[PDB]
Amino acid sequence: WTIGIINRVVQLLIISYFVGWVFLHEKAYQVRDTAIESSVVTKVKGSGLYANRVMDVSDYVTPPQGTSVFVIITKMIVTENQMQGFCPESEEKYRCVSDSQCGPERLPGGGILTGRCVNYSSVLRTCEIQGWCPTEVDTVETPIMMEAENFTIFIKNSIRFPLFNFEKGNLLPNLTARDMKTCRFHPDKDPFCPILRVGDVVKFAGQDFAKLARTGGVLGIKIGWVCDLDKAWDQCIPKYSFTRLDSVSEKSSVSPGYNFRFAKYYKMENGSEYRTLLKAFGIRFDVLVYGNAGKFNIIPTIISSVAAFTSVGVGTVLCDIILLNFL
Amino acid sequence: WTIGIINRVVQLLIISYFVGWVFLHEKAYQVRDTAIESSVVTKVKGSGLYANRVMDVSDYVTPPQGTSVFVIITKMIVTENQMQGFCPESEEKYRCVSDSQCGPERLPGGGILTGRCVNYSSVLRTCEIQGWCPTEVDTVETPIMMEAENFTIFIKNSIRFPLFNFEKGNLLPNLTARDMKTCRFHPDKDPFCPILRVGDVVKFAGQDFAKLARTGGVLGIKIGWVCDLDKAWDQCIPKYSFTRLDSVSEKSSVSPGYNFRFAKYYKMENGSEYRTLLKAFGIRFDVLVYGNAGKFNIIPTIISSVAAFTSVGVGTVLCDIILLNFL
Amino acid sequence: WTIGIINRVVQLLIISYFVGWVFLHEKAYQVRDTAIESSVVTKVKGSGLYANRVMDVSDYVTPPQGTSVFVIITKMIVTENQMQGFCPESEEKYRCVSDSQCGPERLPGGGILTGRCVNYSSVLRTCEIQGWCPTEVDTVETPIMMEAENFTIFIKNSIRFPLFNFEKGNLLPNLTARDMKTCRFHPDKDPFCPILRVGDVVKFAGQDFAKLARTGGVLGIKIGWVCDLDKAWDQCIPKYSFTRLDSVSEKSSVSPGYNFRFAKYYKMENGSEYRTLLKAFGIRFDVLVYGNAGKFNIIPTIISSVAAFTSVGVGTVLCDIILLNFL
Ligand SMILES: COc1cc(C(C)C)c(Oc2cnc(N)nc2N)cc1S(N)(=O)=O
Ligand SMILES: COc1cc(C(C)C)c(Oc2cnc(N)nc2N)cc1S(N)(=O)=O
Ligand SMILES: COc1cc(C(C)C)c(Oc2cnc(N)nc2N)cc1S(N)(=O)=O
Ligand SMILES: *[C@@H]1O[C@H](CO)[C@@H](O)[C@H](O)[C@H]1NC(C)=O
Ligand SMILES: *[C@@H]1O[C@H](CO)[C@@H](O)[C@H](O)[C@H]1NC(C)=O
Ligand SMILES: *[C@@H]1O[C@H](CO)[C@@H](O)[C@H](O)[C@H]1NC(C)=O
Ligand SMILES: *[C@@H]1O[C@H](CO)[C@@H](O)[C@H](O)[C@H]1NC(C)=O
Ligand SMILES: *[C@@H]1O[C@H](CO)[C@@H](O)[C@H](O)[C@H]1NC(C)=O
Ligand SMILES: *[C@@H]1O[C@H](CO)[C@@H](O)[C@H](O)[C@H]1NC(C)=O
Ligand SMILES: [Mg+2]
Ligand SMILES: [Mg+2]
Ligand SMILES: [Mg+2]
Ligand code: NA
Repeated sequence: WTIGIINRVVQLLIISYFVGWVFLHEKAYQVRDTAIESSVVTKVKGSGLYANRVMDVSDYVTPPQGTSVFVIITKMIVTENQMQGFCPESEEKYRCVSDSQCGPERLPGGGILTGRCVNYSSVLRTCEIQGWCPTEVDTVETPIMMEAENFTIFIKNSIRFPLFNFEKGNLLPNLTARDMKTCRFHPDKDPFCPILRVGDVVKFAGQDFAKLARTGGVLGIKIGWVCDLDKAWDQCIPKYSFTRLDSVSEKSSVSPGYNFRFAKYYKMENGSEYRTLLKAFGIRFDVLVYGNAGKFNIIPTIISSVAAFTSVGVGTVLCDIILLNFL
Repeated sequence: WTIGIINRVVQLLIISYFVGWVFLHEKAYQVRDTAIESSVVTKVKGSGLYANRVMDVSDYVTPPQGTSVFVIITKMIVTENQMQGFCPESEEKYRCVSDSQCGPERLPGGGILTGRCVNYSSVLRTCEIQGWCPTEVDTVETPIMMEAENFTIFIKNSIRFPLFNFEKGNLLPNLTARDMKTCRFHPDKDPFCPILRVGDVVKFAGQDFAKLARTGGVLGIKIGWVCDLDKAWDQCIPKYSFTRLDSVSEKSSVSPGYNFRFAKYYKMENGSEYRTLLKAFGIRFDVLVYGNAGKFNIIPTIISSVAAFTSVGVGTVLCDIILLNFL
Repeated sequence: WTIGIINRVVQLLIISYFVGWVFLHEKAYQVRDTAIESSVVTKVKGSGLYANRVMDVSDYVTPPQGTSVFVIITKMIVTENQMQGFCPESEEKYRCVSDSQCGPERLPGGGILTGRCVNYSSVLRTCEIQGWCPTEVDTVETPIMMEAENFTIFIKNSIRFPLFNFEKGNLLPNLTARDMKTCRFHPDKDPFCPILRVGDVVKFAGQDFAKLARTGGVLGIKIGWVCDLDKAWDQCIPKYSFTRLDSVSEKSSVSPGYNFRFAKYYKMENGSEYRTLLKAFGIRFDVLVYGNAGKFNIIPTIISSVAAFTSVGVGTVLCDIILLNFL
């Protein structure tokens, strides 16, 4: 019967359409490159106020080179004019009653204990230590640079897909509403402006500057390079996203936030040495570049095609058995 | 007719050859690892002259650890002995006529404005600012360290393909014409010597040292690790390439080059604090490691094979219809 | 004969089992993501002794931010109070007999030669140089901070597979025997504790602290994220490994170990400038994050399936020919 080949042919057509849409969707005809070779250069603009002193970019940004990971310092704890000597440490966990409990077996990873149980103050007696005296007092409260909210991070980024040798940057003037310098990134109003506001990146991360600034944190400015290299070059476009990477699990057991120490090293006119020890809290920024590019290639196209052919060839036989048996 | 199976068999053979060469070419029988786990350690050698002072590696290289991204400083702008205070800023964009136009709404991302319109000089009246005084004057011209051309970057690089747990380095003495220390990288005369000359990397990048040095720039020393792990180990060889990553698009709207500030922090015998503010221009180097390794594996070999079988099985039927119909 | 379809059917079943186990093993039904987007933050705890001075984290860790690559300084060579001037260099390779052999053509990549052959000491006459005087003497022996063995590296790591948008961290309290702070990483007794002991990482690397400390070295703390995202989330677990990346090939020709210089910059009450030049040896740590995630996906499942179907369809025909011919 000719209805055998009309039923057949119709069968073939419908099944072929399903399969074809599925494969063409996922671009299974494409080899993919996922090893994006990115380079990132950043610049911070702004000046803040702290105590009775002004902080400029050289004061609160570290490292100064503009690497993919940098810190804006928002709050700091100063221990000025330390000198090598012996002094009672200030952290309660060094508490003692006798010099018997200041031996080497106590806090083995801690400081260098001299062995003397000495009176730090009238209310607390701690083991004495040799090292930078006086010891740090990391249990006070200090101001935070509010002006950090109005600082700007300018993110130059140049990427290359090496499989296809396709290199492009995120400085796209034909894709920004405003001139390069005047523009600021809004995920909707200007998604390709490379100048981000610190408070913005804080808010897209969905976190509060006051709290973050105080305790420190790690924000990720993610640069994504999903591209179809079958398509025109003007279509390989970077999409920015924002997240808080020091995300706070409910369990905790470790102090959240971000802080690190470093010293400004001075030497006396006398000759002896003395430093200013700084415990710094601020927002670390991690520009995380992702990308993946697809291109037509003879081998994945052939493999995808053969897969389609055979899959339909079986689909019509099983559809014939299900139809003929009618259940 | 036996000519049916001679025509058939010949058909089969030719088509099979085409397909086989295509698949064997792309090594479709291989699973590929593209997540190269690289570690890079660099060392700069050389000394330059600047003003009436000598710069050695500790003076002009930053950071000193030898990371994958480091800067050779070729020109710098010194603002010596800054102190916290009030002074007219020097940048014309702060110009004012009355203190009415030095309110907070002016240059909100700029410095900390005191509110006074003051006479910086007799020809320019700018808003006064609180901060490091005197302000910077970033519109002058200074010399550049020419000797930077004769500096050398020694690039130790150790990579590992984790899918295959295949780790190798780029220090290959059996692959260099000269002893390790005496050798210098030439893309032809010695493509595996890990000691590169700064001016060389500048020239392979195709850019002029004088200009670059003056304005700063970002060069990429790309280490490529394309390897067939089916093949012998002696064949996993690194290939170096060189490119300028701060490439200059015609549109511009942002100053090209590379510069960053940082301060040397001093404290008076009196007690007050004072810094030397340095605006640094130089060549940043970005060692960008790429690699991808192939290996035979049962699954991609089976999939590739099945693809070949079916593709020929259809190719001979369609060749039979085209031949039989003769058009 | 019904034995034709019993032999057939049995054939089909056995071959189908072989193929099915092979494909299901390699999870060929999965698309794989190998572009792990990781962020690493590290903290060092401990204090060491060096000469008659104490070193704390700000003194011996660099950079202080806690990046994926940081150095614990174990031994250092101090050249105190350098000043710009002219002096005979101390390295024997500058040896001369007359000022004729101190011209510009000698050691062109070396220092700035003045041109005078001068008597450094009574036993050695070297070319004079302009630069930081006195010159460095990098041929002496100094102590090493032994307490570095009892220091701890705490490795916070947050990863994201962007293809599947699957983000997880290595801080897993339900996976550690001990509270987060008290725990220490043992590859068996606690493989998910993020606090590693320096001497531990040295020993898992299989190297001796005394020797390493003295000469410097590069250790890699590898964080591996092999995960089946078909499987439950609690199964995406990080596995740590440890290796020495400045591995010593037998050929050598370059000094092993790890060292870098940097200067502490001071200025006189007089006004002139003078630095302390430090040649630092220590253990650099490279947290190298790898990961690869698999997930079921319609396209690789279809391709794998079709491959299986056709492979069995041919396997039974060739098994029929081998059986029928009986050899
Ligand atoms: C410091 O200079 C740079 C540096 C970079 C890299 C190194 C991040 C850069 O990346 C691009 C280069 N080319 C285009 N089309 N887009 C880019 N995003 C642009 C400049 S530039 N010319 O100053 O603005
Ligand atoms: C600082 O020391 C290093 C460091 C590295 C890594 C960390 C970059 C190194 O990488 C190799 C190690 N092994 C081989 N075969 N090739 C390499 N390229 C070699 C030395 S070394 N032994 O001083 O020259
Ligand atoms: C500095 O703070 C951080 C930072 C990070 C990243 C930036 C490395 C971090 O990574 C995780 C975040 N969330 C989970 N579940 N696991 C993690 N490993 C945890 C903390 S935290 N909350 O202080 O301990
Ligand atoms: C580390 O601390 C232990 C005490 O817990 C001590 O016995 C050991 O000697 C220390 N290691 C070094 C190298 O000092
Ligand atoms: C140098 O002088 C300071 C006080 O000005 C003193 O505390 C210190 O001990 C002196 N240095 C030496 C080595 O005596
Ligand atoms: C940022 O600048 C605007 C002026 O453009 C000002 O109104 C605002 O208060 C500033 N933000 C902070 C946190 O000071
Ligand atoms: C310290 O002395 C300098 C001049 O030598 C002076 O300008 C400065 O104001 C003094 N510091 C204080 C706190 O008075
Ligand atoms: C580099 O050294 C050579 C001598 O080997 C010298 O002729 C040349 O002038 C030097 N280059 C520069 C820029 O000084
Ligand atoms: C400053 O004084 C030191 C000695 O205290 C001297 O060596 C140096 O030359 C002086 N500086 C100048 C510029 O004379
Ligand atoms: Mg403390
Ligand atoms: Mg300025
Ligand atoms: Mg030397
Ligand atoms: Na197939």
